[PDB]
Amino acid sequence: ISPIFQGGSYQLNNKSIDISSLLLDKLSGESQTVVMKFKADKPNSLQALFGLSNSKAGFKNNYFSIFMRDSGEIGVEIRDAQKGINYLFSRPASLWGKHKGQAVENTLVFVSDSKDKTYTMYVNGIEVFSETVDTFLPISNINGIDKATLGAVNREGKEHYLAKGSIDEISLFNKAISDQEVSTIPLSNPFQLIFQSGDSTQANYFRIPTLYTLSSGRVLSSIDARYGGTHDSKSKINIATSYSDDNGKTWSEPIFAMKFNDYEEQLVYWPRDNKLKNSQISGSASFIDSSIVEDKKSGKTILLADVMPAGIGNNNANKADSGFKEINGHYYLKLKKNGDNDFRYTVRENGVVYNETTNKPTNYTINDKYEVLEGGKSLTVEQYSVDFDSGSLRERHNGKQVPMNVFYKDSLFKVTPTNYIAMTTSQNRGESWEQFKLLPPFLGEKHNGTYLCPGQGLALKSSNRLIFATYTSGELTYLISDDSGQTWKKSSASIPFKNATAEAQMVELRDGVIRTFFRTTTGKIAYMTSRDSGETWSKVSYIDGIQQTSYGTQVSAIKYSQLIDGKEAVILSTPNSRSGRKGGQLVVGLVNKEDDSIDWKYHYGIDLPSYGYAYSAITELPNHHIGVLFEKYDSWSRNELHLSNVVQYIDLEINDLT
Ligand SMILES: O=S(=O)(O)[C@]1(CNC2CCCCC2)C[C@@H](O)[C@@H](O)C1
Ligand SMILES: O=S(=O)(O)CCNCc1cccc(Cl)c1
Repeated sequence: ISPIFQGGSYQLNNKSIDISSLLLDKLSGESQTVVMKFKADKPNSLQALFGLSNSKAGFKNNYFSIFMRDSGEIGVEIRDAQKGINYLFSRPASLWGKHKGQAVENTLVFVSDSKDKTYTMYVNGIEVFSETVDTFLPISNINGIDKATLGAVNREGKEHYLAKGSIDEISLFNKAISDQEVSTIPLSNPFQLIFQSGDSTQANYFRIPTLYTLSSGRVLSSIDARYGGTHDSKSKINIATSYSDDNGKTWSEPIFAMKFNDYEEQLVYWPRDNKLKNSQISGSASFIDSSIVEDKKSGKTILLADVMPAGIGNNNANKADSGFKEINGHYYLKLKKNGDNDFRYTVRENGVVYNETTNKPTNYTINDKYEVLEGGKSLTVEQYSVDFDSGSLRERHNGKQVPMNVFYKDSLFKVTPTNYIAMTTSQNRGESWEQFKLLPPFLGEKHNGTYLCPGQGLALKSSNRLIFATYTSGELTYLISDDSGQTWKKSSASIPFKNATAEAQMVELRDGVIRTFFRTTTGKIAYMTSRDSGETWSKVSYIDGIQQTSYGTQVSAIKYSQLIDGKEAVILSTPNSRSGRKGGQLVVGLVNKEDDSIDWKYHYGIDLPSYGYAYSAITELPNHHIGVLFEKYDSWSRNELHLSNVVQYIDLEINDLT
């Protein structure tokens, strides 16, 4: 259908524009579609882009508006006092502000559909909310509407919610256009999606992006595919990967690097209301926090992630137990059988389930996939699905049998409810992944395992050494391999923190010299240095010029291949803010060859200081551009839980940063 109204190049400079006579008499019927292309790179705290209102004395609460906040939140109000209706629908972190220093043209599509009684909002090709109501209010059936306004709402003759920005284009339709029609609307997005709702993972949520550039020129990415909202474990979460063979322009359909099957992979719209938003899938095993490295010697790609048995996150994870029993310098995975109060079993060589009380092997073995066999026959359990049909979260059996796994709730043999690290490998650069194996414990039998630092591991340039950073209370624990990940040793480096989430990433400044940047609890990013290829580590220093919150955020970091202003350069990705996870920056640092100190010279603002930016991944693409895959929202805020399609990818060039 053709628009009933179309207009453009409106400048909103804290003064509303009246389009009443152009628009009001064109509106008819009960369904409408608003299509608006708009910029706001210096928005006011709260502003209305578009308004329909009764502007008369005593009808201040009779209006329709599309508003935004300087946080990047978008929403609408639909209000009619006589009908007793005050609808308010919105979603945080829905907008872009600036990209490469230039105001982004956001494409907004709002559908008001009387037949389905549903209001639906899209921004930049992403559905950010879809709300169905009992009593529908057509946007132009509001009692006494007499104004159509851009850049404010006229209430009782005065300008409310004054906007600063521009509307390059606005169209209205006397129809609710289909989802199909919406998808044909052209966009000017500054970003791409690698992982997204409805893709092959069937996760509606994603967190913890990684990026790594392989020797073939393929760029590889991993991520938490999170099913039970954006919650950290306990939940259901898989690790998914995707790769690009054209310098990030296009990405493959995701596959899983690590997955469990005890719960269905379901795309669920997780509740965002204050009563139900902390609902959490509580009986599923999960993975969380992945990291990637490539091994020159073998050519293999290697991916680690934390593993959690059913119902377990770092919160309720059994500290003081590694989940392994030591017997003669050998570590064996412990198991507890259905009905026993203690762990009477261990998994010995050839997965033979061994009975520690009577020292006899049993007829049970554990296969490669940590699945349980009896006399060679595969045991099964019934899969669970989740739903909110009853009004609260329900987890229930769904009729499907899946292989019985020792990380499962319904398993006859269960591992220790604590956190593990798993490793998997790919021989085809991320086209398929092997079944994972658990790493051994590194800090002793009666210590729980360390926590993987998400992002990249480090492959030293001049050797076969592979390093993955992990953290635990009081130290960074570097995992080191010189044989393609077949065996690992620890290098402990104490840090001045108890119970920090010391997420650490490394760069090799020069042969043998590793600088590690890490999250702390001080509001500053810390670093330490090894001149030892990771054998030994310096004391801890802190970076000036960048602020974090008290709780901190993951920082990603690379050593750039080309010189900048004649110097070797390091690039940091982090939010820069003492208030929240926002104000995303790439910070370019030039190395001083004399002492390996770093002058943080250029700060590139990814988007507005007020717009969200949390965990991030950065890599130098083969063409020397920079790829950034990041959480474009505040992943700490309890107001921004369970948002879809907020982990986004951008391409930058060095000149943009400087
Ligand atoms: O130097 S590596 O550590 O092997 C690595 C890639 N270097 C190429 C060099 C050639 C240009 C693209 C990047 C940097 C890490 O951030 C990973 O992306 C892997
Ligand atoms: O700073 S955040 O809260 O956004 C994310 C911190 N995740 C830490 C963690 C690691 C492994 C398992 C679990 Cl359950 C939690």
